[PDB]
Parts: sequence; structure tokens; C-alpha cells
Amino acid sequence: MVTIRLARHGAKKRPFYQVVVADSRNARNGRFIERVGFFNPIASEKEEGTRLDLDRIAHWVGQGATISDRVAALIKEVNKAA
Amino acid sequence: KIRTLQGRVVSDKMEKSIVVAIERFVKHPIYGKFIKRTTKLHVHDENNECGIGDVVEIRECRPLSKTKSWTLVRVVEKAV
Amino acid sequence: ARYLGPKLKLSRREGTDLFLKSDVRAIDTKCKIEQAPGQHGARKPRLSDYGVQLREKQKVRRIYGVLERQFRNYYKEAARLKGNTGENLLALLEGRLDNVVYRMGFGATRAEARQLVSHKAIMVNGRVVNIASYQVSPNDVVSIREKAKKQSRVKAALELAEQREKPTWLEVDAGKMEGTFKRKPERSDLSADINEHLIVELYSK
Amino acid sequence: ANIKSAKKRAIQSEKARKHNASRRSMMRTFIKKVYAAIEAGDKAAAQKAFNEMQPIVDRQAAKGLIHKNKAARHKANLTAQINKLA
RNA sequence: AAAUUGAAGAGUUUGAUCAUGGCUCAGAUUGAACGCUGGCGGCAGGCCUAACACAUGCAAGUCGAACGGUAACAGGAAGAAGCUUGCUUCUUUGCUGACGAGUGGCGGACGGGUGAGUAAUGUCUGGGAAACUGCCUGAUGGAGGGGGAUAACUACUGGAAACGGUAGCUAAUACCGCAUAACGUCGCAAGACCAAAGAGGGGUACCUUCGGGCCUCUUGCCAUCGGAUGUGCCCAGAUGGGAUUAGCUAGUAGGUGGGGUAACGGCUCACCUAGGCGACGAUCCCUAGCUGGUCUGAGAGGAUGACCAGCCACACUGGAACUGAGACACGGUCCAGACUCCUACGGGAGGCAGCAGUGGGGAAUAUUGCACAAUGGGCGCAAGCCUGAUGCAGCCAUGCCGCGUGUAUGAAGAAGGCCUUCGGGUUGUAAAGUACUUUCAGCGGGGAGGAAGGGAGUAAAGUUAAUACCUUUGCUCAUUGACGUUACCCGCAGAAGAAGCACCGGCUAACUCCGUGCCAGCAGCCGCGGUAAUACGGAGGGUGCAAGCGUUAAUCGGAAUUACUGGGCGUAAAGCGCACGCAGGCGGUUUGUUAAGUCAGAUGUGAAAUCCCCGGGCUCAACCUGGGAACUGCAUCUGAUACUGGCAA
Ligand SMILES: [Mg+2]
Ligand SMILES: [Mg+2]
Ligand SMILES: [Mg+2]
Ligand SMILES: [Mg+2]
Ligand SMILES: [Mg+2]
Ligand SMILES: [Mg+2]
Ligand SMILES: [Mg+2]
Ligand SMILES: [Mg+2]
Ligand SMILES: [Mg+2]
Ligand SMILES: [Mg+2]
Ligand SMILES: [Mg+2]
Ligand SMILES: [Mg+2]
Ligand SMILES: [Mg+2]
Ligand SMILES: [Mg+2]
Ligand SMILES: [Mg+2]
Ligand SMILES: [Mg+2]
Ligand SMILES: [Mg+2]
Ligand SMILES: [Mg+2]
Ligand SMILES: [Mg+2]
Ligand SMILES: [Mg+2]
Ligand SMILES: [Mg+2]
Ligand SMILES: [Mg+2]
Ligand SMILES: [Mg+2]
Ligand SMILES: [Mg+2]
Ligand SMILES: [Mg+2]
Ligand SMILES: [Mg+2]
Ligand SMILES: [Mg+2]
Ligand SMILES: [Mg+2]
Ligand SMILES: [Mg+2]
Ligand SMILES: [Mg+2]
Ligand SMILES: [Mg+2]
Ligand SMILES: [Mg+2]
Ligand SMILES: [Mg+2]
Ligand SMILES: [Mg+2]
Ligand SMILES: [Mg+2]
Ligand SMILES: [Mg+2]
Ligand SMILES: [Mg+2]
Ligand SMILES: [Mg+2]
Ligand SMILES: [Mg+2]
Ligand SMILES: [Mg+2]
Ligand SMILES: [Mg+2]
Ligand SMILES: [Mg+2]
Ligand SMILES: [Mg+2]
Ligand SMILES: [Mg+2]
Ligand SMILES: [Mg+2]
Repeated sequence: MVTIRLARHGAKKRPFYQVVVADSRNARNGRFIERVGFFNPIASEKEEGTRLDLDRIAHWVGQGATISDRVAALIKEVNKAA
Repeated sequence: KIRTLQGRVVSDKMEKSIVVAIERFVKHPIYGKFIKRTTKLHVHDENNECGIGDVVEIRECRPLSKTKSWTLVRVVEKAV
Repeated sequence: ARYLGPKLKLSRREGTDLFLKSDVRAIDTKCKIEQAPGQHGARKPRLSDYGVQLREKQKVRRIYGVLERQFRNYYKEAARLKGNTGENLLALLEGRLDNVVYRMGFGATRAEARQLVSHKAIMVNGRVVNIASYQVSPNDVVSIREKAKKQSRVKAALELAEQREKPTWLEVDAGKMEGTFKRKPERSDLSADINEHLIVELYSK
Repeated sequence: ANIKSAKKRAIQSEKARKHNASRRSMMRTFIKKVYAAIEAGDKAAAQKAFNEMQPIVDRQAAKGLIHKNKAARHKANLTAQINKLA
């Protein structure tokens, strides 16, 4: 099952999630098919808190990839902000 | 349109098969002098039409025997 | 992590005034400036080229109060940066927050400026900065905080500040105790008896 | 085994093994019968055995005991030999 | 626009010189170890040796919306009673919320560990066809009607236990028929053949055996064709050392045919042919997991493969298959072996190279911790459950980065120490004294952010018979943090709680006195030491680093000292005793043609991280992060034709 999920790299107490499309069986911070944006929970409010290449996301979703709850929340929040 | 190699037949004593040597120039990795290298391939030759020394055109295909994975597309020049 | 010993000893070793004292008094009235420290100071050393290179590096280091590890990192960054390596090394050294505070005159010496910075007495863009090596950038506003602006030492230090030569690249308003770092200082505006190229050689020997 | 699911998996695997063995042996028996008919050279008897064998290999392939490719291969081989027989 | 800017030598052969030449040192780096010392914080890291043996506790479960059921607890219902008249009490009732055990579905093939094996069945790069693919997704249709069992349970019963054994009872989305069938399979066609499973929510009426039937929605099942993902397979190049290893190979090499696999294939057979590999190093031996990368280097290179990531292999040793979409399976099965352990001596159990931890080996590497709050993963409609993955904490100066250990003033140049040619000099503004500040630690008070969601109600839009149910979208409410007494901020006190290590003959920065007398001793090399030793030991002074400093080990450098970039061979080491000559290397000059090499352009690819450039965020930095450059390569296509090659003259 292809899934879109967050690969947390960040640093200790300072997470920086990377939205990646990957086979759900591979480890979290491991093999990924394609990266489609980033999310930084800590935000200076003048930086880009979340960047999403919605087009590629839609491409993979149409192909059949599922979406983690948090990635769906991010997509919905950015489309709502727009 | 089709990937292809060209070589000469060094031995044909096998039934329906031939071994062709593909020679190429490669710059030596360290010293630089362009040195000749040879690759010998067991090739499928229906009708055994290839004589030793002939220059033949070969293409890759599915595994046909334990070693044969190439088929003769055409003969280029024969019986030099 | 900081040199705490006697200061005029270093000036005596280097053979020149290093501004390690406030300046109110002529240094020759406070020490035998022209004689090396120690029992055998009077003898003169016929010093090798490696010796003179080391002495130049030590002179700059002791001027700015920077230890070898930090200075080595500074040299690496200056070499990485584009342009004249020695000149960007001097720019990096002169861009330290404590040095900027001393140039604007809030401290009689760089050590006093460093203590001012450390004790939450200096603001950069209205933000409390407590790290001595904070790099100040062009168009920055460095100000004394209101609570620490009533310290007697800073009002004393401003007189020494007005008595020494005024740097071109800083605009200091002493009344409000605030200043603007207009631009990075060039080589020509700072003292010309620093042979930075000796340091460039020393970190390439 | 130490894990609760491991014990049950072993039991289920033994049960499934016996069922699968029974059905697979049945299919192989029906195939060997047609092979013996071919080796006896009677087109009619081999065709009767083949047309009785055909519905069973397809059902076992559909039920997953063997692959559809295996069932089709068996059908192709037997048809080839029977047609090539006098 | 930027993606670089980049290279140091010295000592030592001699009476002295030049050269050759080895030895040594100055630089970085470490998964480091030891010695002296030691305040704080951020980030990262921590058995390299015995894949040696393992005590103990956790590391894989989940679903009552598949099913028979009720052991337990919570209800209710009946139900009599204590009697307070229903305040309780006993007894049934799976009738309800749920659920131990059991059947069944899915998941234990992922996540995690280690590098023994493997020199190519492996990896990297680039190609290819002869294949499969659970869950996910698009399309198209189906989803009919029966049947026989078996757990659970009960009864009997073997054994010490483990684990069983006989006889009855029940259910399904368990299992098996029969019907149905094409764009599915076989065939040239003709034809032949092939499958399925329900469950849940609500309900206007209507029928009803009162169970439901019936309508509707959601989810689930079967078939085919795709999509994506993953996996199996084939080819070429690349991928250590040894030639004091030169020959190896009979399923070996090829072919026909049969068998087997998801698939091609000596994969396996039967027969026939007698081949295949090798000096461009086959075979044999030794050694070793590979790669992105890391250290070093001006660069080419040399070494290396810890942490992060991709791939492979193994799971006490050897072997084997089964279930399954996927294993020949770390916490599955069977057998053999060595162990360890239980015993009734007949028989059995086990596998920390999972997380902690113990013993052992060693110079040397940590806590039997907290939580599922965040990210993922498994099951589930969901709530939720599980998770030693993960997030955090504990231990260690192991490394990198930051900060403090006070600031200013202060000559009577105090005392004391050391030196003194006895005048003085030096420690030294150093101290004391005199002013000022309170970073960090200490005490007290406030306080982010990591939190998205989920649950309840509402409203609207679907929905359909239905303002039910369910889905979506809002809105309203009370809530969800291991870290954690958090980061950060404010207040109090008082310079108050905080500096060591190596060296001082030259290389190499920094010198005297005393003791010692070729003794004790020092040393990286040269070298010191036999009576004034700047080289041994102590003191004073000084130099270099700094919460570290030194010593040892290992790699690169210096080493142009394996020299391709970049060396030599008359005498310093180095021209075979000489000639012929096969393979190999190179080849006069002109014309044509070829596009192999070569050059240009384009496309694809060169995983992400790392290095570099321009920026962004933690008060700075380390660190994290955005975009780009780069990844010098490989392959394909279209061009150029001078040079090299082929062919022709
Ligand atoms: Mg430091
Ligand atoms: Mg380790
Ligand atoms: Mg249960
Ligand atoms: Mg794994
Ligand atoms: Mg049925
Ligand atoms: Mg029954
Ligand atoms: Mg049928
Ligand atoms: Mg069925
Ligand atoms: Mg290697
Ligand atoms: Mg065959
Ligand atoms: Mg093969
Ligand atoms: Mg090994
Ligand atoms: Mg070099
Ligand atoms: Mg394996
Ligand atoms: Mg073991
Ligand atoms: Mg085994
Ligand atoms: Mg199977
Ligand atoms: Mg196994
Ligand atoms: Mg397993
Ligand atoms: Mg285990
Ligand atoms: Mg362990
Ligand atoms: Mg020991
Ligand atoms: Mg969790
Ligand atoms: Mg558990
Ligand atoms: Mg746990
Ligand atoms: Mg005195
Ligand atoms: Mg504090
Ligand atoms: Mg919060
Ligand atoms: Mg010297
Ligand atoms: Mg004596
Ligand atoms: Mg000594
Ligand atoms: Mg003496
Ligand atoms: Mg000594
Ligand atoms: Mg050493
Ligand atoms: Mg070299
Ligand atoms: Mg030489
Ligand atoms: Mg000689
Ligand atoms: Mg000669
Ligand atoms: Mg030639
Ligand atoms: Mg020519
Ligand atoms: Mg070409
Ligand atoms: Mg990359
Ligand atoms: Mg910044
Ligand atoms: Mg970045
Ligand atoms: Mg030519």
C-alpha cells in the first residue's frame, strides 16, 4: 500500500517532518518513493510552516496512495488557508 | 532502433551456437592509454551459417541455454 | 575559557600597547612597557620567522580576547569566504559583539564590554544577547538596556570613548546609549600595524 | 512455541497441510491416469480421462491449491500429446 | 549572481662540500585507551575483542460488525425472601454493556539485531523480457441453491510432566458439491471447463411462524482487464592479494524431446554431438560483507565502510520441507548434534547476533528507566488495544560548539620567594585595599511550544419510501503532554560556588639557581650525564593550550620515498651475456568511404542524506532546514570528420 506520511528528522525537541510518499512496509525514516513537501510544527510565523506540492500529491492519490491523518490535516489546512 | 553489437566468430564447433568476441576501446582508468578489451559471448546461430572468422551482427534476447543469451541478427562479412 | 591573569604582562611580551587597560593613565607610568616580562626580560631575543609569525597571531588573539580554538574556526570561515582572506579574518574579528560594544564605548576595555554583554546589559534589535561572540551585522541597532543603563561604569566609560578616536563605521548616540552598525569596517579604517598575512602564513605552515 | 498466535498458527498449518495434501494427491492421480492412457495409445480412453480431468484442475486452481498457470500448462501439455497421438 | 581561492619545510653520514639515500619530527583525524585535573549547557556518540555462554523481566497481536457461547463483572428481567415493603438479599434468565477459553479472518515474511559466511549465486552502474503481486485503486459484471463435519463442550481415560487418547453435541465469512460463465483457460477452430459470504444501521406502510420477511444505506465476497507498489529472472562493464597456484571442467559445453517452475533456463532427466573456460590470469589458496559515503590530500590519489541511508547474507551448528500473495521463516514446524535444565530415570524443555542486564575475554564502551503525548506499524467501521519501533529520560569530558570562573582602580613597586657583579632586579597592578556587576550554578515566582486530533451535541447538504441510519461540511462544549519542577522571563543574596596540563639544548615559542657527578637518570632524532649540566631531579621565572592537557595505538600527509599528474638505470640500487622471433605495443605519404574511437548537442538516469553556494530558525555557534550547483559516470538518439582505427585504391 502506497502511503503519504511524515518522516520526522528534525532534532531533539525540534521536530521537522518531511512529507514523503513510500511503501507502508518500509521504515519511517527509510526508503521513500518521492518527497512532496515539508512541515515544521515549530514556526517563527514568518517562515513557511508547511509547503506541499499538491499536484504530485493528487497524482499519487489518484494512482491509489492512502494518506495519513496528519498529511490529510495538513492538506486541508493549507487549502483552507488559501 | 534496436541495440546491437558487432563482432567476429572465433569458434563454431557447437551445435546451433557460436562464440563471438566483441572488442572495444576504453581509456585506461589510471594511466590513460586506450587499451583494447575483448568480451566473448556465446551466441545462438540457427542453421549454423556462421563460419570461423566471419564478422557478424548480434542482438540480445531471452536466455536460450545455460549461457546463450544472444541471437544472430545478420552476417556482415564471411569467409575472409 | 577566558584569560584571567595579569594583563600588562602580555603587553610587555608583545612590545606594544594592547589596550588591556582603560588608558586613563599612560601605560609607561604603570609598567616597564619596553621590557619583556620575567627574570630574563632585558636580554633581547634574536627571534626566528616562525617566532615573529607566532607573535603576530598572539598579538591579534590577545587584542580581541579570543582563544586558539575559536580563532582557528574564525580563520577557517575567513578562508571559506570570498575575497582577501586576511581582510575577512579582520572583519570577522571586528564584528564580535564585545568588540562592537567597546568601539561604541560602553566599556573602557574589551573585557569590561564582555562582562557587560554577559550580564544581560546589551540589547541587539531590542533582544537580550548574552553571547560574547554574537556576530553583529550591518544595519543593526545595539542599545544599553534601561535597567543596566544606570550602571556607573558605562557613564564613566563614555568619557574614555569620546577621548579615543571615533570609528567611522559606527554611529553612536551616547544620550540614548544606542548605536547603529552602519557597515562592516574595511581594512584601512583599523590600525595598520597588524600583519594579518603573518597569520595567514601561520595557518598554512 | 512461546507465543499464543504461534501455537494456533502451527495447528492451523497442520490442518491445512492435510487438506491440501489430499486434494493435490487427487489431482495428480487423475493426471497420471491420462498419462498412462497416452502410454497405452488409446485416443478414446485418453480423451475420456482428459475431459474428466479438465474440470478438476481448474477448480483446484481457482481454490488456490495450485496456480492457474500450472493448471493451464497441464491442460496444454496433455492436449498437445493427445492430439499428436495417432 | 555563487557553487571555490590552490601546494612551506627541518634534523641526521663528512675535517669541511655536493649528490643519492634511508630514519625522525613539526599537521589534521579517531566508535579511541591510559595518566594528572575537572563548573555549566546545547548537539551528537557509546562491546571495534568471544556470531562466547546466558539468570530474570518485557520485545506480536487484534477483531463480538464472522461464529458457537458465558468463565468472570456489570446490568437488567423474572423471583421469592431478609423485611426498613421494596432499603436489600438467593436463584435463574447471554435478555443487555462486554468478554477469559475456542473455531475463523488478518497480521507474526514488517519493524529491530549482527557481519559469521560470500571474491561472486553478492554489490554499483546501465540495459532487458519470458513472470508473479496480500492490503490500496479504476472499470465491468455477479453474488443461485444445497450438503457433511470439526473445535469449544460433556463423558471416559493414558502419562510425573510435557503432551495426549476414545465416545457423543453445536456454529459460521470454516470446508465440499451442484447451478451459472466470458473479453477467463486449453484449442486452429469446433467446443470443453472453471467462483463466490455474509454482516451491520435504520425503517413508512404491508405480510409474518413475531424470528423475521420487505425497503434502503454502509461494509464485506467472486470473476476479468488495467494502475501503482513490491518481488523473482537474464546481459555487459566495474567490484582485494598471490603466478613460490597454469592449466580447469562429463550435467561439464551445446542440441532434440519429456518433466518441473509464476517465469527463461542443464533447473532435472533420456539420448546425441565433444565441447566450454584460460596468460585480457581460468583453477587453487589467503583475506573481506558491498554502496551512497568518512578521514586525509592542492589535485590526482591513499586509507577506510562506526553512527545515518540503500542492498545482501545469518538467526545455537547441519539439513529439510509445510502454511502462505510473500519464508525454505530471529521471538513458526520436523530431524540430527553439542550444550544447559526438569525427572517418578520412562521421558521431556530451551536458543538475548531484540531491549535492558549477568558472567567471561579485554586497554576499553552505559540503565534489569518513563510513555504510547507526537511520527509510523498491525488488527478494527470506530472508540480503542498492542508496539524495548519511536519519542524522552539516566551514565560517561568520548567528540564538536558556547559560556563563567569576576570588571575597573590600585606603587607603599608592600611582604615573602628567587636571582644579585650586594647597588638592585623579578614575581608585579599582580596582591591587599578601594569602587562596580551578578552571566552560569543556588533559592523563589510566572510560563510558551511540541496538539493535529478524537468524543459529544447542534445546523446544512447529501440519503432514501423516510426530517431514520450513514457520509461530508460547518458551528458549539468539555477534554487529550512521557519529557516536565520544560525552554524562556522576573525577583533575592553575595565576588561571593568554580584552573589545570605539557614544555623551556637544536629541530620549536619559552632560562637561571641549587642538587647530582657517565651514578641516578632523560630521549621522537640528533643526542645528554665523569664537579659552574639552560638536556637528569627540585625551586623561581617564562612559553603554549585550556575544562581540558599530555602519552600510546591507527590512517593520510610531509613522501616527487611505486613518480599517471610526478622519478630513475656510465661510476651512487638499477641495461638481461648476445641474437632471432610468436602473441602483444607502435607505424612512411596521397585519395576516397566508414562513423569504431574522438568532439558537440539533446534525452533518460546518476535515491535521500553528506561536501559546496545563496538564504532561513534555535539569544550566537555546533545543530536543524529551503532552493541550487554538483554527483566528473552510464546508456540512447541526431549531428561534426581534423586525428587515430577499419575498408578500398
Ligand atoms: Mg571550549
Ligand atoms: Mg557502537
Ligand atoms: Mg474472546
Ligand atoms: Mg530487516
Ligand atoms: Mg451458499
Ligand atoms: Mg451442524
Ligand atoms: Mg461450476
Ligand atoms: Mg467459499
Ligand atoms: Mg574496498
Ligand atoms: Mg527444453
Ligand atoms: Mg541460466
Ligand atoms: Mg569475516
Ligand atoms: Mg601530496
Ligand atoms: Mg534467509
Ligand atoms: Mg550465541
Ligand atoms: Mg537452522
Ligand atoms: Mg503454497
Ligand atoms: Mg528460521
Ligand atoms: Mg518469525
Ligand atoms: Mg530470541
Ligand atoms: Mg543485548
Ligand atoms: Mg577484565
Ligand atoms: Mg503511538
Ligand atoms: Mg505486551
Ligand atoms: Mg514498553
Ligand atoms: Mg622582596
Ligand atoms: Mg539560573
Ligand atoms: Mg499545549
Ligand atoms: Mg627558541
Ligand atoms: Mg654537587
Ligand atoms: Mg627530561
Ligand atoms: Mg652543576
Ligand atoms: Mg630539567
Ligand atoms: Mg606515536
Ligand atoms: Mg605519494
Ligand atoms: Mg630517485
Ligand atoms: Mg651500481
Ligand atoms: Mg649489453
Ligand atoms: Mg595498427
Ligand atoms: Mg598515415
Ligand atoms: Mg560514436
Ligand atoms: Mg544525491
Ligand atoms: Mg540565524
Ligand atoms: Mg539547507
Ligand atoms: Mg582514415
